[PDB]
Amino acid sequence: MDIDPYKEFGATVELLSFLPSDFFPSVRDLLDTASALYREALESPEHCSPHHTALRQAILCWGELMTLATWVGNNLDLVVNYVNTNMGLKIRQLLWFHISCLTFGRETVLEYLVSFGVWIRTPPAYRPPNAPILSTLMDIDPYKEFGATVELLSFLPSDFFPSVRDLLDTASALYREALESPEHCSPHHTALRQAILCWGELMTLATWVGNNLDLVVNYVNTNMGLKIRQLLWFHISCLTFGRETVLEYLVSFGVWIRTPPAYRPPNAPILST
Amino acid sequence: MDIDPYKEFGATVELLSFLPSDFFPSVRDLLDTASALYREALESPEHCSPHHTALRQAILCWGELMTLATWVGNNLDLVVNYVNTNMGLKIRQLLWFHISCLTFGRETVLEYLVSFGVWIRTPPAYRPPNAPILSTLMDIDPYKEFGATVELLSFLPSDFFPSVRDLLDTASALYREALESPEHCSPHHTALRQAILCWGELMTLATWVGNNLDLVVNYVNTNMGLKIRQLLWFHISCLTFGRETVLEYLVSFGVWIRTPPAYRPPNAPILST
Amino acid sequence: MDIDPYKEFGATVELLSFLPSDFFPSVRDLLDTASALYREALESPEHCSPHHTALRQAILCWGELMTLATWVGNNLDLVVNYVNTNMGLKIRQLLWFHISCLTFGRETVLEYLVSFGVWIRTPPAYRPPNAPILSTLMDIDPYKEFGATVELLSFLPSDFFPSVRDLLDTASALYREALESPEHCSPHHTALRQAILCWGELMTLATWVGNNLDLVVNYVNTNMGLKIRQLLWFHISCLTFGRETVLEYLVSFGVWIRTPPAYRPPNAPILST
Amino acid sequence: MDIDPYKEFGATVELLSFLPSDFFPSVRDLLDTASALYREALESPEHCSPHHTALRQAILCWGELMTLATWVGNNDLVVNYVNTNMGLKIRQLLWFHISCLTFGRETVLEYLVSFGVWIRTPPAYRPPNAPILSTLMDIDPYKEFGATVELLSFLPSDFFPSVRDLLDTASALYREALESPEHCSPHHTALRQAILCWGELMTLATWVGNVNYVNTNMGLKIRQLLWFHISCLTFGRETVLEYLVSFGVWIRTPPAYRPPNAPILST
Repeated sequence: MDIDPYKEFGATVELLSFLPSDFFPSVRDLLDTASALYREALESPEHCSPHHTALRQAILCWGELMTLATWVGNNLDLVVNYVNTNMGLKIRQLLWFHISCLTFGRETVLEYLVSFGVWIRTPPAYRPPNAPILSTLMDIDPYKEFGATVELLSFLPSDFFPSVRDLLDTASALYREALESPEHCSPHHTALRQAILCWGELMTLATWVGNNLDLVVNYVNTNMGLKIRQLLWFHISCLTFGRETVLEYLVSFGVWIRTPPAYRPPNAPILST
Repeated sequence: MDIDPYKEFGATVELLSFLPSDFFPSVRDLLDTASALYREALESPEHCSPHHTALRQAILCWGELMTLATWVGNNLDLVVNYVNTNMGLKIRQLLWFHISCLTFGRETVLEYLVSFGVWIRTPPAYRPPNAPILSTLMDIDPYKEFGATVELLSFLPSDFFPSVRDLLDTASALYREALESPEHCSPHHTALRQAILCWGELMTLATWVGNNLDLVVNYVNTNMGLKIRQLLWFHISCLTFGRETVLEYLVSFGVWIRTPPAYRPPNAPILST
Repeated sequence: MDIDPYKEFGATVELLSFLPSDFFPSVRDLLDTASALYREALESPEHCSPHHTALRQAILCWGELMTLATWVGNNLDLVVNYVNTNMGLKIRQLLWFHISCLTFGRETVLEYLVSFGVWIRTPPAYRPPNAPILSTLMDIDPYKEFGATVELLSFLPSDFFPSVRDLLDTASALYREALESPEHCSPHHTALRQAILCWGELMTLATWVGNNLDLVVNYVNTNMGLKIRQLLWFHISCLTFGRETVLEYLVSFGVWIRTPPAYRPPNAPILST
Repeated sequence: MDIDPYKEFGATVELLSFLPSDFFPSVRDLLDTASALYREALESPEHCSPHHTALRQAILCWGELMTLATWVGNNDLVVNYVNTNMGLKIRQLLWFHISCLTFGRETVLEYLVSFGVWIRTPPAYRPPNAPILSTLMDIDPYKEFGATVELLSFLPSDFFPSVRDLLDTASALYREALESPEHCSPHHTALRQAILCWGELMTLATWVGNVNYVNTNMGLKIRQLLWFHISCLTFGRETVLEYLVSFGVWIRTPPAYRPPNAPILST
């Protein structure tokens, strides 16, 4: 799947390439800006916007990118300036786009990307002195806006969830025409596009540790692979079975696992359509 | 042309990849099932369904794949277990899909491919014991449903028909947006998609004989190439000129060939738009 | 951008590949035909047709292809028979398509390309003697139909205009879905599709001089690169800012350049959205 | 930008090439005819005609040519060059506008055709009387437009762009009407004459260079004329006239009693 993170919001990757690489603030400057203004809505049990759904996933994706980044530094700073060049640059553009579309409006940021493009394409002998400005003058749960918890997702066994290869094959076989659509179509589609993109960022970083500096691939499939297996399984199943069905299946299969085998139905529950 | 055999029926190739490779019955088990239930409608002079059109072509494609398979065995069983691995697997999925969509309904088989996908993605420690089942509890003429015969197509000379390169170039230049469409659009489009796919299966098999074991390419252009040249010419011309025009052109050019040259119009008939 | 020159007119490149390479007349025979019939409308200050817009650009593109062709012959006839084989063949098909669609109607030329395809696919033993015929029995300004001149575009400094890389990046980031559309959508889109295609023809020819016979790339960025930078800048800006705004900006920035710095506003004018 | 001095008046250069070069009266004879008949109108604050406007710039252009010619004779070989090249084109322009003021414009255009028939006739059949036209001074260049020389005298010499930069602004904005066969304004008529007056001034200066003090005496006067008519076409006449008032208050104010930025002409 070639999924654009900006396509459902009316932008593309090449449209945000109009701003230079050093236009964007640091991740600390942007994560402080989100918590200064949207910390009560980014931790709300509501969707509230597609921009809030896409911002919650990018905040959790950077934490998993930085969990792997410090772990390689303990178990081999050459790893961390590669993250700031490749993965952290994509995080900074994605954080900047959603924070400023919340602050200023999505049409305003799309008008501004065009206006800054005309300004930066001007040669410096004819460029105006003032650039265009956009001025109008935190622990997140990935499942909370969908009615679940990390506690309810871990209520099921660790080895219950299918492989990350089988889930990306399922999303490609069933939702490739909608995950690559320029529409939102659901909050499940928004949270699933970011999960597919974030797994590509970690799989880019994990093979870079493997080629340059192979114990890291076992670690990412234990901690970050299990978290992406539950995240892919949750949103795929809520698309094909419904969100209320998957929430009741989590407490049906969970109590069935806890029940002694002599006093439960003999076969495991399953979701079927 | 990248044509999917399942795209007009609401499926794809990656959706039928949910079932494993050894899920599908043998070709003998599936050809007996079609003759046990649909032998009077697969030999009817009617379309009756897009599933019947697509099933008639797959039955004739397997006969031409097995005509070439035994001929290489006489004129070099290493050839026949390559057919069972590559071409015969694609035949078994295609026979299974149309026979079961006729038997059970097309929406039922599409629901079943999803339900079997959830079951096979489950790890075996948590998988239910009973898999999903789909249970609800022969000489074909390729031209007969279109009003022609093999006898009427051979009424024209052998070297009249254009090359297979020129006909695939014509279908690409004129019908690529409709042959790759997810619609049916005609019974001519259904029978033409299978002919383009079947020529790719024979051209895959014929170069495999050429690389591994070059007399085979002369044989496929004599017997199977002439049959695919008339099949491509018939459906392309019926799309651009109309089916009733091509049926009258076959008896106009055919009798003109038989007539002595002193008593016919001096130039050959042609189809023009 | 993969732009087809014929896609907005209902044809494609593979549809005009039905005619052989030596079907098309020479460029002298086609440029004389355009001046014999359409010289007063190809020099008019009007659009008059999408066929007239596309024909004006192809005439100017051949002049810039032949300006570079004779300049290499003075500053290294092996260069000029490469132009007649590769770039001049594309010019001859493009000149033939628009001149005959003006003369005979666009639906007539599209019917004729199919009818000639049936005739040329026929083997010569069965081919009729008479082929299908299409018979019904000059200095251009690129900006004149848009309200500007070459004199008004050179009223701005030479180094004002952005690089040809930045302008093709801007058209890709903002108009790729419409420049590759099968619609016309504007006379600005028609004149911009031909400019992107013509720069590819000159960049193909300029590296062929560089590989086979590197002073030529400096020459094309002085004469032909400056002309394509103003042409790309004009049509991109008229799409995002409006045509009347860019025409007033050309006389605002032009007089501001001429004004002494003590008696003008201190910063250069800019276009902003 | 090639401007025909007679295209807005119904003639061409090729139509006035029917008359020979020695047909035309001397500049002194033509300026006396203008002074005796048209002086209260050629020194009037009115336009009164497009012929009066074109005649005012032609009298003022000959004075700048004679000021340039009498200087380079002090620093008579050049006066035989002025009378052969620049004095001849002034004499055609002075004759044409005096005669279209005296006899009317359609009489002079008809007289040009009739003199061509006479001059093309072989001399055995050409009548002895040539056809003749019988049946009927300190000028300010800005006075007909509401301005004066004194009103524009406050703008410093570095206010104005180059003559090249002013001829490009005229060609990039107004070439379609400066080469038109219409009048379109009195600002277009005066602009046509000033571009041709600079062309006569420049060919004299490049000839005597085979010296460019003309860029502080005559090029400065051309630059204000080129600026005033371009600006009055761009911004309007009343916008330029009230800008010249407000710029003069600013430039008469000493430093430390004025804002450090001059007024800008726009909007």
